[PDB]
Amino acid sequence: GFARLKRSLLKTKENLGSGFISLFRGKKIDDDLFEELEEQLLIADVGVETTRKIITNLTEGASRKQLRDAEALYGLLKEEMGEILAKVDEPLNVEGKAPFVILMVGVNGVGKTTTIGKLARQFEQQGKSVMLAAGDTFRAAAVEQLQVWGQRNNIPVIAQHTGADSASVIFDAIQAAKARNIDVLIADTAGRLQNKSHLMEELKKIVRVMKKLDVEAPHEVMLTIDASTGQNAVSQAKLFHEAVGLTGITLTKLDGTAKGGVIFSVADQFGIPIRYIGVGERIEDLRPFKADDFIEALFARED
Amino acid sequence: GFARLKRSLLKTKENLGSGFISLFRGKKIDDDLFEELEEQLLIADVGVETTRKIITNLTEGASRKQLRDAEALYGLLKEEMGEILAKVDEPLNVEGKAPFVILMVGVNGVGKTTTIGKLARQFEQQGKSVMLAAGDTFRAAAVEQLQVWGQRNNIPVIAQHTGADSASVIFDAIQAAKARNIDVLIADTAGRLQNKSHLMEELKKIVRVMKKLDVEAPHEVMLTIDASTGQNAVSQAKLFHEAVGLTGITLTKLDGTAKGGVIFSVADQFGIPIRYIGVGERIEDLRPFKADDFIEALFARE
Ligand SMILES: COC(=O)c1cccc2[nH]ccc12
Ligand SMILES: COC(=O)c1cccc2[nH]ccc12
Ligand SMILES: COC(=O)c1cccc2[nH]ccc12
Ligand SMILES: COC(=O)c1cccc2[nH]ccc12
Ligand SMILES: [N+]
Ligand SMILES: [N+]
Ligand code: NA
Repeated sequence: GFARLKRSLLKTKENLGSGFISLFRGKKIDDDLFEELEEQLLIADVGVETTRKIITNLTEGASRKQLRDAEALYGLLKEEMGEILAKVDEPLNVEGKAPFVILMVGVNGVGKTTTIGKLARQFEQQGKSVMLAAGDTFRAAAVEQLQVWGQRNNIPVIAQHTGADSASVIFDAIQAAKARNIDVLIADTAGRLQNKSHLMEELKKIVRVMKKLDVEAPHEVMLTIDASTGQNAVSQAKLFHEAVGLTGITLTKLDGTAKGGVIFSVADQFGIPIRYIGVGERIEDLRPFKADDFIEALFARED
Repeated sequence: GFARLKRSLLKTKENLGSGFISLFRGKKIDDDLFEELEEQLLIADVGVETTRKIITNLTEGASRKQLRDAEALYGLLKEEMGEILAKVDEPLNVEGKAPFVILMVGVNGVGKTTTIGKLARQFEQQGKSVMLAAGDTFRAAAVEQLQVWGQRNNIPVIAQHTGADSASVIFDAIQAAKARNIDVLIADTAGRLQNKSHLMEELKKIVRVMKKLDVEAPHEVMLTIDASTGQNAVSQAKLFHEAVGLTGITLTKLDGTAKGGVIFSVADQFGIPIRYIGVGERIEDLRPFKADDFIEALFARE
């Protein structure tokens, strides 16, 4: 519930949300204050451009409202930062397709594989049938890990030999899922970053091949990024958004990091819906993102 | 988006907003349709006159564009109902007064006392000093409760003996608030249901006595009404508005009632800013009313 969400964000709340209260207590609204607040936002990984927007809007709103007390900045900041997250607060709906195809993109080692498993279990718990495609075809250990997980959870995993063509594996998986009236297909992909131009090509190849079987596929292109990696997450988002058309973002490992500010940078810089946030180890701790619950937990205060 | 507001509005969305979607599915635009729509608005507690206005504008707007599929009324209805709420979209500003005096009026048992406490905590979290006046002077248990609350929250509460003259308590509270550099004074009042002319004269007396200390007081005359009381909320607004001039409204208990559509009747009939809506038990759940947020949650497909 909500109480677990608050507890999971305590390290980010040191600096953001309720963490602002001690910064404002008894201060004057002046440049020294906005400079300290700028610094605190940047340290939290909110990012130069998004921080500049927040500070600018706050400065203007403070003047317009003729505020006297720095404590009164808290509500204006909660509105400003809430608005950033509200603009990307569109939940993923996987209903009504045969299969709904999720193309999972992102670097290796940011919770991409974990997210695939948790989403698969959530959809199954909802009464949907799920299939996986082991599209990261040149990493033999990762394929075998998806297969073993599929074998442990009674979920089919389509896979070919090491070095198979990723687009062919995923083509075969869509074909299989359509014939078995599978509700949701979740397709892994390679996450090696060196060749940006290569990445755009392998992903564009995957998408084109998909569309030979279903012009609507992929129905979702989901990036996974790790919030504890700070601005590396922002740069990955930039890379994959320019590389392929993203329609959804999952941000993992929000719990236990003081770098939870990166969600605001991702929301503001890209405007792509944030579908899920990972706030713990449990299957259900991959939460459908709710901007309002998120903001309330971050800004929760009991004074 | 707006997941928490959608849930607080779940019962209201059965009849309004997204609840229109099933009503229009696959229908043609004709008299039967507008009749079905009028019925659903009335069931949603939008009120006879406000419903007639909506249906009128919708009809003519539908003929002009020669619309045929009832599905196309949805966007027009969202505009019409959004315009109604946008007219009372104006957040309360309490800055710059010494003190800013809020006179809290309404009947007992509609969230008036809860609203006082939530506002007080919000203003103190904003860096303001707050004081309360226990003006509901013949209800000894209500007064003592307010005092105990003030003691728990380190907020002063001005009170006199049971049966004291409410105008005297509030006069003394303004005097104390001015001496103590209080930023916001929130004055409770009686909300007993019998002898409504009696209560109205008491309120006018309170206002006249306040003005002995500050002719701008009360800076806000706030009605509290409970959305679960449906059209009784509208009749309460009319009564209190006629006796003293309301300047703001707080509509409580939107969560869990199917009659949240009464907000449109309140907005349309009086044109008084709705400052706050109560959408849950938390201090933060007394939310500043933002009309576009409310419409989006109501009319959202998802
Ligand atoms: C909870 O962690 C997982 O879901 C998981 C762990 C190890 C391998 C996995 N492969 C897919 C999900 C998964
Ligand atoms: C076996 O055929 C495939 O896996 C395949 C892969 C990529 C494009 C394709 N087009 C037809 C089959 C096919
Ligand atoms: C925050 O809740 C209240 O406003 C409240 C709860 C219980 C008793 C109260 N008395 C005044 C406010 C109040
Ligand atoms: C205790 O209240 C007063 O002293 C009082 C009440 C109503 C009108 C008043 N005018 C001057 C004092 C006063
Ligand atoms: N009172
Ligand atoms: N009293
Ligand atoms: Na959302």
